[PDB]
Amino acid sequence: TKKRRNNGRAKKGRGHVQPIRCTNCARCVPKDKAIKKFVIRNIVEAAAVRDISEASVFDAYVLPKLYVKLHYCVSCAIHSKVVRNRSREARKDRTPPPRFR
Amino acid sequence: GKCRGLRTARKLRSHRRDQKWHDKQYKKAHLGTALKANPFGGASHAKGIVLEKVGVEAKQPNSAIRKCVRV
Amino acid sequence: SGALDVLQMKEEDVLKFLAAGTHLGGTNLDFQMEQYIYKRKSDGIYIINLKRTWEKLLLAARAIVAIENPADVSVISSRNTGQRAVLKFAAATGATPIAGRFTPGTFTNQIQTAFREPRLLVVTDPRADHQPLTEASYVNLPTIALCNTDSPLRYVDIAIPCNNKGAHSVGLMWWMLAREVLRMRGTISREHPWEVMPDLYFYRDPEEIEKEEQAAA
Amino acid sequence: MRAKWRKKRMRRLKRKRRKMRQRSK
Amino acid sequence: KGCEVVVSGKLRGQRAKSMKFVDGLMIHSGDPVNYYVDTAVRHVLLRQGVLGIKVK
Amino acid sequence: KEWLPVTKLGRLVKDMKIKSLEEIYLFSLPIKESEIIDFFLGASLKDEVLKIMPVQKQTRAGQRTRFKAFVAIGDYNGHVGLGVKCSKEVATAIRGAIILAKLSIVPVRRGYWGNKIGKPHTVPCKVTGRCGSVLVRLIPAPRGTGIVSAPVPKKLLMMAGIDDCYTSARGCTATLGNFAKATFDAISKTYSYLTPDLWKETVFTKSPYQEFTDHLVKTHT
Amino acid sequence: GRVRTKTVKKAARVIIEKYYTRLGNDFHTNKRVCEEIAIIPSKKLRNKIAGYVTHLMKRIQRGPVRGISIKLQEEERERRDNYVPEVSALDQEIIEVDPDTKEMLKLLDFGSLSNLQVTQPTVGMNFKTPRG
Amino acid sequence: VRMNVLADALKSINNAEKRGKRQVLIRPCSKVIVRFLTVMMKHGYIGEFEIIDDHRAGKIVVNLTGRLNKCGVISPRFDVQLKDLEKWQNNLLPSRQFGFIVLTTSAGIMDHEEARRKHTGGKILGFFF
Amino acid sequence: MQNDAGEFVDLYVPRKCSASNRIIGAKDHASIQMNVAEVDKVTGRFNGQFKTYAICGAIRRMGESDDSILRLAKADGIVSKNF
RNA sequence: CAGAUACCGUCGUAGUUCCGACCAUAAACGAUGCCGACCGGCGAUGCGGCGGCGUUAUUCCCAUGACCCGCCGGGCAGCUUCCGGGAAACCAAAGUCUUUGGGUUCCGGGGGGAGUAUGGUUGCAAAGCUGAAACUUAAAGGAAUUUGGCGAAGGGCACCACC
RNA sequence: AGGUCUCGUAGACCGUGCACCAUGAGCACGAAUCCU
Repeated sequence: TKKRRNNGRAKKGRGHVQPIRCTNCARCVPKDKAIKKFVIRNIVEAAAVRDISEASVFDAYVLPKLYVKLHYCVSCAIHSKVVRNRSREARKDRTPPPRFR
Repeated sequence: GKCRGLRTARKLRSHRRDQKWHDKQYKKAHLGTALKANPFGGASHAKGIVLEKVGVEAKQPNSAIRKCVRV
Repeated sequence: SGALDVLQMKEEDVLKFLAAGTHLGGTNLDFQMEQYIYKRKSDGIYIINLKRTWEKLLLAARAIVAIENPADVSVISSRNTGQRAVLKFAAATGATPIAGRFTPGTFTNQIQTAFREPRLLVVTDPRADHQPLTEASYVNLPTIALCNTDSPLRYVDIAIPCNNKGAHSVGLMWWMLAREVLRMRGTISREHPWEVMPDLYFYRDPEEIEKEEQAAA
Repeated sequence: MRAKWRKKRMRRLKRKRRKMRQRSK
Repeated sequence: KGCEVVVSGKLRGQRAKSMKFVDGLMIHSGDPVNYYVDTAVRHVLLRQGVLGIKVK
Repeated sequence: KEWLPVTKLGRLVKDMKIKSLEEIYLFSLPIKESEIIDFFLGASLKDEVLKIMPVQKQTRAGQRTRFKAFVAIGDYNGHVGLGVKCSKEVATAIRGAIILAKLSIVPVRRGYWGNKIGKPHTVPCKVTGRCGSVLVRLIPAPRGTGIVSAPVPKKLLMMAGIDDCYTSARGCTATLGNFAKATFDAISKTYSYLTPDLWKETVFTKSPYQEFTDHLVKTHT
Repeated sequence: GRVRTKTVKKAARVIIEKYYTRLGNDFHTNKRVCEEIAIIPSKKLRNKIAGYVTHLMKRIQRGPVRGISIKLQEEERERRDNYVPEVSALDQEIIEVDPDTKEMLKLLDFGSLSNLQVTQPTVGMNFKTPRG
Repeated sequence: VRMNVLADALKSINNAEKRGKRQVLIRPCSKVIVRFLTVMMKHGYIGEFEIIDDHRAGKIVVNLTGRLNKCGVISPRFDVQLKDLEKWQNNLLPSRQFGFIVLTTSAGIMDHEEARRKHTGGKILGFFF
Repeated sequence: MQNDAGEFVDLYVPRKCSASNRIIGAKDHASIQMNVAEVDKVTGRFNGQFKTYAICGAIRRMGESDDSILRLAKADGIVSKNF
């Protein structure tokens, strides 16, 4: 039977999209189908930032950040605990999980 | 039907004839192969000489054998 | 409903409308509310026509006074805006009140202790009180609702266009509904002001209750 | 058996019977 | 206050079965099962076998 | 064995203020006490069991079987009904189906085939009822034709008082419940159809809840 | 764990509702009260009911409870729902109003009232949150 | 494209009848539509309608009443004789007490009863009951 | 409804909806019958007259019943024509 | 690893790239032919046009760009719905269907044998199109509910489990 | 002139796949209404 209103992707009037490669894997997944995650992180964690700041030449120095985009295949994303299955009536929820912390 | 014009009768007759040939009981009932492969030759009864007797077995639901002859 | 000359909206009622904030409504507009809107303005506020509100209020008052058993009108409010207002309305006109937590099964389940079988139904909001609206469908029972510019109209019969969000406007509608029903019934004279105070129907937060208790005696 | 490999084995049987037919002329 | 009747045996067939008729109130556990319910077990000798009676 | 009405309609019927269920059907009021109809229609209300169909639910310790009962109710000169009830036992399911069938009966109307002489005998027009995949059509017939149907809609039409009908069914008619509910919905549609026999402007008479409210406020709180 | 069951809670709730004046914060005093005003077959049930009565008394002393319908914790709700002020908060000597509302009242039944003053309309026509 | 204007008109009329509207806007008119609506007026199924005269093709606004069950059009125009009308009566009408068949005779567009009265037959147009 | 002799054979005549002219069924519990009170022409008090309207369940569940009651009150003269 | 001419790792030939000439095959899927008409609401989006308070390309005016509030037409789509339909999943079309007829093209009659034999035809080849019969079988399937078991996920428990 | 600006401090989102893991003999199953 048909499971979703769409087909697990974001293609409506195209028919073909360019494929991308997974990051945890090497599967050729289409670009609008793959679960994308733009993650931003600092170079240091919250424990080592004091150790970096106490051993710095420049006082009041801003620590740089690391920018990377991740492309995941479906099995790779569900096996890395990025997205999981949910209820039939809860599958139509479009909003992301809340950004409380 | 699909053709609903006032002058659409040849197309309806040809389509009905094609879909009638594209069937099962009309297909066995109108070729000569299904009656030629019939050993009775389009007959209700037939005669013949018995050669031997064979005990043919039943299917998987039930356990018995069936007494039979070859004609 | 307002066709006579004695049934006209007087001088003080327009002042109560302008002081209670009745004439202005919400941001969205329901397509059943195209005729009860004067126009739109800046910052996305629709203007409710006060004369059509008066006509619908007189129509609802006529429908209430038309039956002769005052206990057969059931009035439900489950939001905190109209808790005490429907209680004062039921004390004034003799109706039967429900104030919060309308149990699903009063009008339909016949073996319950709260099995109610009235003839006319008044509710203060069509959207938040969706439970009495669908329950009123299983019996031959009309419904009068205090409807906003964005409240959906389903299973309603007399829609009074008002601002059902502020407590002042809601208390003003319940007070004038009781006033008009008592005027049609003959208990209240039509020319002498029976006006006690309109604030007996008004809901307030409890912080204002200790504020008034501290500021008063 | 899935239909893909049964079609592949069927095509191999087509090739064998075609070779035998064309070499038995 | 309430009762249940259990009849077990070869009830209309070769394989035995049991029918239970529970309605009312019936406690099962603790000290008050001793002096609130009354339990009797009897055996019926019919032409096909033995039928038991459990009444409480 | 006594009547204690929990509704004001049942109390009003018990107090001999409502002459018949004609005005109850006219004002479209729901009937929730099944013995109001048993008071109005007494010994002239026959019934018989259509089919007892067992249903089972799979659990950890085998199957829990349950019996569902179908019964037809109605007088042979008018109203007819149908009720479905499932329980653990057969007799409990049958009596619950009898109560649920007598609780919900509908009036049928009868017409003529051509000339309007004598009493009406057949279905006045072509009505259709559908539930599931089953379609049931009721076609008027001349006098003395009889019911040309399957046995279950034939017995439903005889218990509804219709003497003549032509029928034509489509779908999986092997399921008795869907077939019976389909012909019940077909025969219940005889009053929802608008005919030119009634186009005059109706007058809305007063409801019993308005007419007898002074009696009701004294007989009950 | 020590969680009271529904029988203890219902018995303590109807004890608080029905006999309220002859109670207190002492466990032994309302223990003897619950001994005499009711019939409890055992003693552990009596002690648990008396303890929940003491806890409910300590809870009533701070405020109302939505399971209990005693006399003393209401009627100040009744006085609070029936106190009537002096100033109406609707009979104002001046009332601000919108220009289109002024034009609407112009068309309705009036030409001019000596109560209203008109405010300027907003120069910015932004009212919706940025959602996209 | 638009090939049967009368079928479209009765389809719009039936759709707005099932919806519950009181006025129906038919965009293309014809003389056949005028005669059909005149027959439906004279047998009392529709109300008082209009012809919106512009210079290309007029529009028709029909005042509706709740007396109409269905309006249908038989396509194409089958020729029917007087002995073949009863076949259409049994397989097209819901009953014999009411229901009418509009057919195009040489004496004008009329119903089946007037066609039997004037002793003539013609081509099929539609039905209403 | 009648026969050749002249008597009526239908056991009851059902109501029709005043807003859509559809027959209200026997089991249609969503249908209503609202009574509207008529007022005295001088004093402005209820005298004992009623104005009755029947709306079927389809119009009521469609959400277009309040304007139907308003139109019926306008055509009866309850709600004033200028509105 | 029992076996591993498989998963895994290191190399690696045709191929992957371009030109010139071939085949016409995909879950080529919206698994849903094309044209035309009608039947609810709402918020956005891409294009073109129209109207209107205000801000900006620094302070005045006009037009153009950029914002804001709306209307119109075409298009990819979304939310809700006792319109209506359906076996249901679901669909504003898969609706206007026993109250059955707007016009028109292709195509299917239980499951296998079988896209198989043969004949014709196209191609250098691989293969593409057309396409049976004998025989055999009482089921093969579609939607949905309950249990059950997942080297499925999320919460808790047990010294007949562990540390 | 005062010399610790004001109100509480989720301030854990360290991370990635995860060795080998096959098979199961069938006989043992019956579908229901009402009182004298």
